[PDB]
Amino acid sequence: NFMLTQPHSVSESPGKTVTISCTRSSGSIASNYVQWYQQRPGSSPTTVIYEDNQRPSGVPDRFSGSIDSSSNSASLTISGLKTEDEADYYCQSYDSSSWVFGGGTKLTVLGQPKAAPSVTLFPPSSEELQANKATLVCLISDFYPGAVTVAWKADSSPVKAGVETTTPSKQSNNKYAASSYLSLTPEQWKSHRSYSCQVTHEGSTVEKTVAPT
Amino acid sequence: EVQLVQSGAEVKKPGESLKISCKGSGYSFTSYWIGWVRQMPGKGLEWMGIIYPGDSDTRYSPSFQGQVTISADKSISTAYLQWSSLKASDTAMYYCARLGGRYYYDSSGYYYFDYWGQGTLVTVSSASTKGPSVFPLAPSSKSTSGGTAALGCLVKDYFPEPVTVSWNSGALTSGVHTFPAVLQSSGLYSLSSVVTVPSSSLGTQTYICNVNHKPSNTKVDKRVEPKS
Amino acid sequence: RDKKQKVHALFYKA
Repeated sequence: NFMLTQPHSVSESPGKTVTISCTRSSGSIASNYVQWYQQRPGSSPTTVIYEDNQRPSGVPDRFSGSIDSSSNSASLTISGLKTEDEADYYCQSYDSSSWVFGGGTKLTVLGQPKAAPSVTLFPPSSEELQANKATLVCLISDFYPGAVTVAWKADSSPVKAGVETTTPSKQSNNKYAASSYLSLTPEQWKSHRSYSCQVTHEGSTVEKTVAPT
Repeated sequence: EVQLVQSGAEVKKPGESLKISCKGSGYSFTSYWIGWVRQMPGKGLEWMGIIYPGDSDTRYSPSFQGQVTISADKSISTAYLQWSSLKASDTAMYYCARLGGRYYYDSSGYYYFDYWGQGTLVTVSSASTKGPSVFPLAPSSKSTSGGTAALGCLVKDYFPEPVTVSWNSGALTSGVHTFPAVLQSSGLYSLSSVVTVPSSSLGTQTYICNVNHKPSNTKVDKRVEPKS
Repeated sequence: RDKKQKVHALFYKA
């Protein structure tokens, strides 16, 4: 019956008072109780707010929650953002007493200056080609914060088919890396003048270029 | 010491049946609802259904109704999630949780998930256990001296995760990143390991990646050499 | 009130 919509990402530095909205598409948000869950990377989720505004015992005092009937939305507010607060957050409510979840929000605690990604792009090896395969291998490292968008070009035409991309993972220096693969047949690989891996990070692109010649 | 403890990771093929468990300890199992939540990889939480172990009263999300069975064995303080015929689409992490709070038909009452199991990873794929091949990701032999070169290994077609990669049997560690694996449509994985080194030494230094895939007892060493 | 009434109807067991 209804979708619950959250912002895909929200990002602020520590100390800030930060809010995540959760908008109900049909029916008053005030009709059913709203819960919020926190899920840290690679951990099980926990409940940080229940019944619109109730805070479980162990949850830190900085967590609160409210309803805004004029925006038909519920809100999770963190008063004094801390690094351990970095997580995905999910709102949820009830339809036919079936539980509806929000899409989730990625909350980044900006704990260090912005760093543009290093890009490295490998063409298919002659040995892989001999195996009748061709893979373009694009490696992305040393970026902060940990979100990039990857686009692939054949000459200047875009390509979406045969692209697999990993989600960023933390490195030893607390910055991020990711990778992206473009799978081609050897015929496709030699049928273009060049190929490009383009990584957009915080609005700016870093690219490498590779050519069969 | 309330504990919800879920059963181990599972690797399965399409068509197989599977029953995972969620055991509660440190409290009265029949006095609290147990919920089940699915999280597909890289995606958000979905509600599957819920069960009260006292009377096996069971409610399902419409999306999951008839796709999966939720049951409970009060004598064993265990709840279950069950499939008769898995799909590769059923690859997800599964969480159970206890609906805690105060169970009074009262202004004073309330209900929320207050304890979670650690999750059970269900991976459904047509792939059997398989060792990887290893291909070179090589730097040019022309790259400007006083500069750097990136070189690596492409570890292809292995199952299941994980694999370990190292360089020069441990003697090379600076600027080595081994990336997460990618799933391919045939249900097999591949990953890359890369290291950055100063260009000027490419013509003397030997670079070897060491790849280990325990499930298939595969250990291979691959030399990466500059091209021309 | 009504929102609490609803969760009771969903979740209550003696």
